Formats: sequence, C-alpha cells, structure tokens
Amino acid sequence: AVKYYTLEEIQKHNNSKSTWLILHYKVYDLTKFLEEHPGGEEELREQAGGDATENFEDVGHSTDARELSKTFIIGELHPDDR
Ligand code: HEM
Repeated sequence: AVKYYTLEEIQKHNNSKSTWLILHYKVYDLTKFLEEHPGGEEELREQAGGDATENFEDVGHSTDARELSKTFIIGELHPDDR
C-alpha cells in the first residue's frame, strides 16, 4: 500500500520536532537526519514543509546520497495536489 499526504498536512511539519519535505512527489521525514546531513541542517530547515526538488537537483546529489534518501520516505504527495 501507499500513504498519501496533502500539501496542507505536510506544511505543518516545519518545527523543532518534525521536519518533512517533498522530493519528486515523495515525502521524506528528515527530522533525525538534520545533524548528519553533509550539506548542513540550515539547507534542510529552510525547505521544510514544502517541495525542495529543484534545490535538491540544483546541487546535484550523488548516487549514494539518493540511495540513502530512500530510507526516509514515509509516503507520497496526494495526486490531487500534483
Ligand atoms: C533526501 C535527503 C537528502 C540526503 C539523503 C542528502 C544527502 C547528502 C549527501 C550524502 C551529501 C554529500 C555529497 C553527495 O553525496 O552528493 C549532501 C550534500 C549537500 N546537500 Fe544534501 N541531502 C538531502 C537533501 C538535501 C536538500 C533538500 C538540499 C537542499 C535544499 C541539500 C543540499 C545539500 C548541499 C548544499 C550539499 C553540499 C554540496 C557541496 O558540497 O557542494 N541536500 N547531501
């Protein structure tokens, strides 16, 4: 099965206890990854609650970074909001 989240609910996760963001229509919970991210935590916090696909691709993440990102997926963006 697959869990779908709306933009409305995703935007609520942008505080000190929860950081979610969207990449290629998939929703990632990066709350616990903030301090481990090689690119710093500020880059992630600034995009929290929204779509960071362009920023993610603009920096050009490696294959290893992309494989690791998969472990943080919690669902997808509801089709109605795409
Ligand atoms: C899905 C979660 C993400 C993962 C797993 C991740 C992982 C990593 C890793 C492993 C690196 C080291 C270099 C590489 O392997 O490419 C990196 C660098 C970086 N990341 Fe991320 N990243 C994620 C999301 C993002 C997002 C959303 C942004 C920006 C909005 C961002 C901005 C950067 C920057 C600025 C660097 C530094 C690149 C440089 O040294 O020029 N990352 N990230």
